[PDB]
Amino acid sequence: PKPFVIGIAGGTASGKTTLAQALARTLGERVALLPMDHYYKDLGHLPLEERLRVNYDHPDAFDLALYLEHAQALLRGLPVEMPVYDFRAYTRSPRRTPVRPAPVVILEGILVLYPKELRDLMDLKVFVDADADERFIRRLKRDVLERGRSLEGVVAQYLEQVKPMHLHFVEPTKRYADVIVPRGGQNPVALEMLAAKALARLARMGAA
Amino acid sequence: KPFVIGIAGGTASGKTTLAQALARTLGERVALLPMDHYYKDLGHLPLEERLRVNYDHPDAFDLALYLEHAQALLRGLPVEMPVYDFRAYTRSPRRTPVRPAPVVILEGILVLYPKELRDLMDLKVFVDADADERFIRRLKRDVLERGRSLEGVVAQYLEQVKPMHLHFVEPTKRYADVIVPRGGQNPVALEMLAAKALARLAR
Ligand SMILES: Nc1ccn([C@@H]2O[C@H](CO)[C@@H](O)[C@H]2O)c(=O)n1
Ligand SMILES: Nc1ccn([C@@H]2O[C@H](CO)[C@@H](O)[C@H]2O)c(=O)n1
Repeated sequence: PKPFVIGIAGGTASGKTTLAQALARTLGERVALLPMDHYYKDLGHLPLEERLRVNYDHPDAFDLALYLEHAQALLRGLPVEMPVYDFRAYTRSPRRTPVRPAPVVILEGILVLYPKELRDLMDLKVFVDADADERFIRRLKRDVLERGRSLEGVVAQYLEQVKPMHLHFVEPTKRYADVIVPRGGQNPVALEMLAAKALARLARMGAA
Repeated sequence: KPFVIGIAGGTASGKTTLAQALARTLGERVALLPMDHYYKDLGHLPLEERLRVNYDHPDAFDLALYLEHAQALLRGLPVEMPVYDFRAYTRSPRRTPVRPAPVVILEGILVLYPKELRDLMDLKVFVDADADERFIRRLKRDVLERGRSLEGVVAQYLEQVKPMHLHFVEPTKRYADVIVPRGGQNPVALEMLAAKALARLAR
């Protein structure tokens, strides 16, 4: 049948990635996860200095056409070759990774609830919430330890782009969520609840 | 042991209608105890004094009786629930029976405030809605159902309801496992709470 389509959005470092991955792990082979943060437009032909200036928190930085195409293919029972973005080099990497069709599809990303075309594919819409100061702390650690950023560059990107875009584009999408999940990285009860809903949907698919 | 769900939120947040809708959905599988019917019996005080009482402070509630009844429901016993009269500012001399059930719902603005109540819950829900929208619903309900004047609602809201919401209610949101918006009309959140309750029922 139709998969269960779950959209999970939230600000940067809100716990949304960890929650989606945990749900994916709880369901095993019955889930396909498509992270929108790997779908930035391929601007690899542009010099680094130009890629450094792009605002990666504005909707137009994303290859929405491709993301939507992949989600639609998964919905038809077809596999897709998912792009992989290189946060260190600031470009779409040459690597790709296959994603197998499954009865539950999870679309996760800071802006997955922004485009009506994406929201119209979703059966369940989740927004993962956490205060900006706590998210900034996790973002700063993530950037310095995994993405080769300096503390100074993180502060500048955050104040000049991440925060303004979060207030203008990300936070208002919270109004479209069916449920809001706090403590996304460590919330066993909320995880069990999302899992129970998906399991009821899966049981519906096999029963007749 | 019955599955216990606590559902808090500000006044007119939609928590009451969400709590009642879950109950309909699960039929007799649910026993519901609204904490707003548990205000302390202050019938001995003069009317004028009762009108000035702050009904949004935790100490206005008869927590001892509420806790007592929650425990009795958990041991599989029925309880005699008090009924509060919002027009008369008084606990009714008559009570109403609540039968035990495998799912118990505790709902109220301050149900997540006492640790004693929180420790009893398997799932904690906070129903969120902005204060301006809640005030709109609170003003309408008070005038049409509780004999309040518009001026009376405004004074009670600014002098007590709002300050207590900011001081006691809103901070309890940090104890919730899930936050539910548009609690008065949220089909998906309802189906999801029901799905979790049925799973715990099967065990
Ligand atoms: N080249 C890039 C591309 C994206 N990002 C950050 O990734 C976050 C969304 O996952 C976004 O918040 C965005 O700031 C980044 O830091 N550098
Ligand atoms: N005699 C009373 C007792 C309670 N209340 C209001 O009931 C709300 C909680 O349901 C609380 O917000 C409280 O203000 C009221 O208006 N008058």
